[PDB]
Amino acid sequence: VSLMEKLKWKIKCIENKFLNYRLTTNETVVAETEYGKVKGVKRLTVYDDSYYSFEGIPYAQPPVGELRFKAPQRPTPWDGVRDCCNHKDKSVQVDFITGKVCGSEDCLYLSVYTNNLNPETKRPVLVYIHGGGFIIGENHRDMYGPDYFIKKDVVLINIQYRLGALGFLSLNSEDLNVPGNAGLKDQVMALRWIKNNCANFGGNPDNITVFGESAGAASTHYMMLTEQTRGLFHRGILMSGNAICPWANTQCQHRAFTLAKLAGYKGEDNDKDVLEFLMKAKPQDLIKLEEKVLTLEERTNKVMFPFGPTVEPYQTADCVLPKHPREMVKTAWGNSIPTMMGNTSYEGLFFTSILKQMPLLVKELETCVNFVPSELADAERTAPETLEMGAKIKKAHVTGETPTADNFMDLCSHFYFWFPMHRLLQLRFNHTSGTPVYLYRFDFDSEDLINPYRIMRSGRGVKGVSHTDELTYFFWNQLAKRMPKESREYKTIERMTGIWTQFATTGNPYSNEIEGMENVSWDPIEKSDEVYKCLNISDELKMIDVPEMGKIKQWESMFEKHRDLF
Repeated sequence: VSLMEKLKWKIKCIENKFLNYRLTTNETVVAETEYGKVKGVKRLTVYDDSYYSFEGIPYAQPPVGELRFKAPQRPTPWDGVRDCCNHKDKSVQVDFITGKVCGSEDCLYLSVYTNNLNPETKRPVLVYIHGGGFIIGENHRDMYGPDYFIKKDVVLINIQYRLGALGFLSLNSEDLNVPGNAGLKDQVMALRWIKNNCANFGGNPDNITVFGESAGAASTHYMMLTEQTRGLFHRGILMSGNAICPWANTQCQHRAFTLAKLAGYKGEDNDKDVLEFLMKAKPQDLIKLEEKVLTLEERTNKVMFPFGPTVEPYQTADCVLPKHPREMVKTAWGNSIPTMMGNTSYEGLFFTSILKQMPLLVKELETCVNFVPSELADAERTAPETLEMGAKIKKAHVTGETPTADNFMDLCSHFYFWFPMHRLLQLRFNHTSGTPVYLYRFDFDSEDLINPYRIMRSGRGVKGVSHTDELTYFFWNQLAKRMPKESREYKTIERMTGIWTQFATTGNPYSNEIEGMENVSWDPIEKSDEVYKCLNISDELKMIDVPEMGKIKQWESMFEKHRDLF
């Protein structure tokens, strides 16, 4: 990231702190938890609303020392009143703005917000799980501010969880108790906390909605797939992602050794000795080097992250992923709760930045063999069957004689988001009670209100609705500003938070009290649908056939001779 966005972000960081001191009140309050009393504070928004803020509620023991890479344990309760008037630190990670490592291993907290601690009725509880490829992200209000949602009468909760190698290391040897998915296990224990404690904050424990975007969406899906969380919540929203996205799991059991060696490990490749080194390494050295773990072959086969969710090698007490996600969908309790899913209109536009550094990537569309699903493609991507599959992809996205950046970014939308959604819907249909799934398509383009991810994708002055452009209309961030209430941006906040809260409440996203929705007939997807219908969200709201549907069926034809793997 540029020296200009660094000084610029530095200033907004200093502005956000003064604004945050400014928007604080003297009205502390205490609430009950099953671990003891917590002290919150009331806060202000740039729209002159106000909410109670409880930050830094621990939902697990700090996962330091001997707990590093291990499943989380419950935290130690306290007498007295714990201070929750400030945020704790985020998970150790690479700051995308600076490039430096920031954060702390003491990161397992959650934040609770609401405009009213004593509602006259129990409220819907919304749990947000942030994205960031499982390697970055946080529940800090400079990035995920509750200011828009607290206009509604809900209880909003933002959780953190272990990221990167600290969150997702995995070792084969059963004696060392590092099966993997530690970060996912964190989310589970947070969900357990939210179930037993939301009532103390005016929340309805029997009406809980979990949602997230990108990695947060995959997380949400995992929380819907695993037995560990059965009946913990009652609605799910999958925003630009799920667990069968190709970036949302990896077998990384061999990569611990590599990481060890990058960090200066001396010795042999056995798990025990690898583990002992990594257990005493400085946290910020491990995280800084994660970028270098993937081999060139792996990057070639489109493996995005060295460490992430994984099929655990053996089953222990807190096992989350005992089988590949496709297999888990077949028994998943989550198939039987109301579900919303969606994407933006130009997902792949996010990859503008990446292309700018590697223009050679565009030549991959000359045969597109690199984007053939890995389970179907061959090691070297050279088999005649793989060139065939690559050609089907190519027909779907290369518009002219030579591929362009736009073809590439268009392909990415499908590789990373639309094709996986399609595969999931069809799989879910064969294994479900018949609970509705609703689709949306976020198609609202604006440059007048933005979020920090746009700094990273280099989305400055770039038309089209990229992956993460929707977050801006859900959460406040330190780059936002008060918008006139009649502006198209303000209306979109209202609509977006309106639909999400309506869905959270009833398991049905339609409301006539939401402006723009008066002609809308939002029907769920049926198994007998050849064509998906989605609510398309732009300046106006309109039910349409998913425009990506033809290209989606094209990708599906790659599985003509391998229908069992679809």
